[PDB]
Amino acid sequence: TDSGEVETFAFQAEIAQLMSLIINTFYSNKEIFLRELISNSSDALDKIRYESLTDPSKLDSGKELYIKIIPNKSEGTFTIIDTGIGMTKADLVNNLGTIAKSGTKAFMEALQAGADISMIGQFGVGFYSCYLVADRVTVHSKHNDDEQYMWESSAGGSFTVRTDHGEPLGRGTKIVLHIKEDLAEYLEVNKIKEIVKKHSQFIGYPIKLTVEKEREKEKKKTIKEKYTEDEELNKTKPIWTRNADDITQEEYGDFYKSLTNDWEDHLAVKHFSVEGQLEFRALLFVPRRAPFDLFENKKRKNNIKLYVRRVFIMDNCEDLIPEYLNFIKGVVDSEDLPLNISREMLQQNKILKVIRKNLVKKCLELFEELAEDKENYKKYYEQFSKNLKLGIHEDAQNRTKLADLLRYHTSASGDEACSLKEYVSRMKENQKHIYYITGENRDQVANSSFVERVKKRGYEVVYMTEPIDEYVVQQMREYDGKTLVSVTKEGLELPED
Amino acid sequence: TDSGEVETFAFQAEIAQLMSLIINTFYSNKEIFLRELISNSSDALDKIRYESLTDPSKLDSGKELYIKIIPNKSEGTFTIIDTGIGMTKADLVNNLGTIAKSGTKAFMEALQAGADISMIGQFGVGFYSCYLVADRVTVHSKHNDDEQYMWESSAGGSFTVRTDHGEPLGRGTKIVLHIKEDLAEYLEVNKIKEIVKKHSQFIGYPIKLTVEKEREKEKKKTIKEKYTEDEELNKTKPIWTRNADDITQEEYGDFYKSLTNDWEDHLAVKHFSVEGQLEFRALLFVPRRAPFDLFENKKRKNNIKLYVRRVFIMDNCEDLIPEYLNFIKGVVDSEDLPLNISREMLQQNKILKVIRKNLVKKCLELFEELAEDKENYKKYYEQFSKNLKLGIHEDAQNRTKLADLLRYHTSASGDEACSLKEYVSRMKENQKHIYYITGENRDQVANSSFVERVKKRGYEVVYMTEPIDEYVVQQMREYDGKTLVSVTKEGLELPED
Ligand SMILES: Nc1ncnc2c1ncn2[C@@H]1O[C@H](COP(=O)(O)OP(=O)(O)OP(=O)(O)O)[C@@H](O)[C@H]1O
Ligand SMILES: Nc1ncnc2c1ncn2[C@@H]1O[C@H](COP(=O)(O)OP(=O)(O)OP(=O)(O)O)[C@@H](O)[C@H]1O
Ligand SMILES: [Mg+2]
Ligand SMILES: [Mg+2]
Repeated sequence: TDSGEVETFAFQAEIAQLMSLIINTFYSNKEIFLRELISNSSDALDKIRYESLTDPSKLDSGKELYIKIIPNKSEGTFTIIDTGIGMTKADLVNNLGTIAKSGTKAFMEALQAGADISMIGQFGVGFYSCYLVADRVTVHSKHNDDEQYMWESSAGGSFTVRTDHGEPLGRGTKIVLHIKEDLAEYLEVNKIKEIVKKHSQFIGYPIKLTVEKEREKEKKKTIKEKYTEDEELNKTKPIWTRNADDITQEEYGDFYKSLTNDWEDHLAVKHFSVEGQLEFRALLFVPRRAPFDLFENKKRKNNIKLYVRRVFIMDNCEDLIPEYLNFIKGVVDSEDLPLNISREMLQQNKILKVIRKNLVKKCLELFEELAEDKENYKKYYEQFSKNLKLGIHEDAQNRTKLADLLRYHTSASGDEACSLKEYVSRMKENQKHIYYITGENRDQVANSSFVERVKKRGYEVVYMTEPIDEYVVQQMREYDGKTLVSVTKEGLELPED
Repeated sequence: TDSGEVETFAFQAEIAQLMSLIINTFYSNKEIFLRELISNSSDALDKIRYESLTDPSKLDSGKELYIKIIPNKSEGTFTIIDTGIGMTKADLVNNLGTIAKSGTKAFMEALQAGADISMIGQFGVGFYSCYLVADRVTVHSKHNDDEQYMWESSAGGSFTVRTDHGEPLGRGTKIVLHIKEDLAEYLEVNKIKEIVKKHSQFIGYPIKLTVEKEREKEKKKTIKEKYTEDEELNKTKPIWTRNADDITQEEYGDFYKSLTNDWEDHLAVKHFSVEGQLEFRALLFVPRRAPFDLFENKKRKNNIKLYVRRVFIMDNCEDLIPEYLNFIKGVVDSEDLPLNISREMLQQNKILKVIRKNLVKKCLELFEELAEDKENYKKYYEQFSKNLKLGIHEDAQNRTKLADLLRYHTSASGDEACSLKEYVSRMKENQKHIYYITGENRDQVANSSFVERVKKRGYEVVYMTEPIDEYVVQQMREYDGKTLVSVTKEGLELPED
């Protein structure tokens, strides 16, 4: 025989190193624990909502659904308040006290038909990002079924649970974090506000931020802090989920204002969706003014923001759009892109290319859609005439539509530009090829002898100065079945009757 | 307190979901699988080299140390054989059969006196990255003291091992793969060569991509190919690990031609090294000509590459160098950066900023070196004058240190370049003004007669290469206590002694 003895062994994971690996290696910034906590709190809230819509018996005690963020400056304790499904004994024993395990996955195993709910917690190791900002963790939990219970662990290798005997919650869970002394600056209200606004702006619930009212016992000026900022910043309701049919202008104009900090509305809207293998909506808006980052060539563009399940992920627009279309500002909202471990970067680049093709087709069709208004189209040309020419220089698929998009200054139209098809409209039978010229200004070449021969009869010539167009004439070799003729392609042209 | 009784349970880790996460979530692309195997082979080679250094009597089992790669399109298998330290049964089960447990860390901590040896690998997850494309893995190994075994797994949460009776390897390990039938393009020779060239270029051990066939011998009917040769595999030794004095001009030229694609030599070189709390080595190059894609600056900033422990990581320069250093080419090789689990991104950035400032200072030091050679300095300035004024507008911190480093073709300098630094030798006692004219490029506005009064003094009007000089003179308002003057500024003032 060759190999008679056979032995088998199961895979084991050395624990002690593993939580260290999870804490200090996976996540780029320490600005991420709050997002994870808000995510699984929202998951529990959606669990409550779904199990309550079918049966109101489950929804007892507090009907209102909300999330409270409580930073305690005096003690450094970070308190999180949610009113979700809560925990049980087995829940805290298994679903949180063991790595590589998530409750949502086991929840889908019971709901296998018509699950019209959007959860975010699939991976199962996103809870431990809290150890990045704290030394010890405290979880207050109370199910609608079982009692109140304590989760406590800080040593990394052991945990403690005990039956609660303190204030009762009745419904929901409460998260308490012992923030680290060195990184105590996270307790600043402004920092928390900015992190919430950036990473989880549209979670979809009331984020009240009802921080504890710091009691300060005593014509006289009144006190200024009746309550902390329970405004509609963390409570911003707009999720843009409404269908496009009933959508009006001003509300999405203010939506664009909020997205890009702009004071004015946008220029055009392309609200649509693509289904099948890659299901997603999208909101593309045309910025009104040119981008001033021309000097800063390789600034990381934030024009398009990618949202996965109503959660901001990445703003790297460079791999998401062709560079000749790197000025459109808007939002893409997919729902099935497979995210990596950090929920920060994508994995499938061919999916990105498919989205690229769909987006460019739709937005170039939009370019056609806005072409019917002369004033807005001349504004668009004057503002971003370069990008179409860059595409015509170095894009191959849609050169025809881009060529149709261009307009050009001519003779009989004055200083108003005209499309290449306009000259075809006034084309004469005896001429078999389009005449054009290269010149810095219209009038200087108008008197030039290179077209003075044909000026006696009053023909029309394309006037062309911007150097991209100096180099693009090779790119389009024939439009509408007629080759281009210049005073340099063949010299002084001689059109004869 | 004595209110709620406490109970403690040990931590647990779920196995199957953990490896599903490892396989499908960590690494962005599937090509990385080869790099981890190459790194582990280099690890084994370094281990056996150190064992030889402390005791050379035990290398009788094998003398040459190399990495041998044997692809096979016919069987769809991948083979990597190396002659490093090897495995043992306990090491087998407790390192390959254990997640996140690295024997490299154990060996590295076991010995401390020999800090010279540089080791790569501290996490215990890279070896399982080979499951990205391989449906089955079989590993052969034998120690200098242990017998021959194999380790076979199929990612099914179970593995088996037994004794060996096949081909007796003298020393080292052996990797056998069976890749997916739809990924056979990664068995192609050219693709493997490209990947090896990009990633593991400077490992420092022979990699012999060789598959040799016997050829029959006989009229002009048929002729086939013989074998696969090392496509410049490990023929480029690490330059930075060698002292600067021992590297001469042709070595730098060849290295620059290899790193880039340009047929030309380097315009200038600057090699330096920094030690202490932050230890790294760097190499800098300046091209002999302006970039061919200077007009097409849309290409992302990948000019400077980074290699921690002789492995490429990333060429994103938005955090490594300021953008007005666009044309610099080179490689930075550190030793102690905190790599994440993907080994593509870095978390802490203060090190990045200090490296940036050190590199800026070193680049300015190289700048000074070229200033002595007037002709080469003039050539480089007329080649790359734009980024200087760009940085002058941006870098307020280095504005003064760059202020004295510009030659200038001026009104009375002609083709010869006169510098404001050389000018200070020829100020009169009353002169407190600097004469120039800004614009997009050389223009006829310079022939204005606003400096007729100063024309008796023969003071010199400077030409400005690019429009940012309009903002540059808005950034530098006064040089070493001397004011400014021009047609654009005031036309003509009347300061006199
Ligand atoms: N209201 C809640 N707040 C926080 N955690 C909760 C809440 N309700 C349930 N949980 C627990 O959160 C833990 C969830 O997920 P884990 O952190 O395990 O998954 P993730 O996909 O890695 O991250 P996350 O779910 O946090 O987005 C689950 O095991 C679930 O039991
Ligand atoms: N080809 C090999 N040569 C030598 N040791 C090896 C080899 N393959 C695996 N090992 C050993 O088994 C353990 C496996 O490593 P893994 O590849 O699991 O982590 P690493 O090699 O330690 O680090 P990383 O993979 O993160 O770079 C390693 O730490 C190394 O000690
Ligand atoms: Mg979770
Ligand atoms: Mg390794």
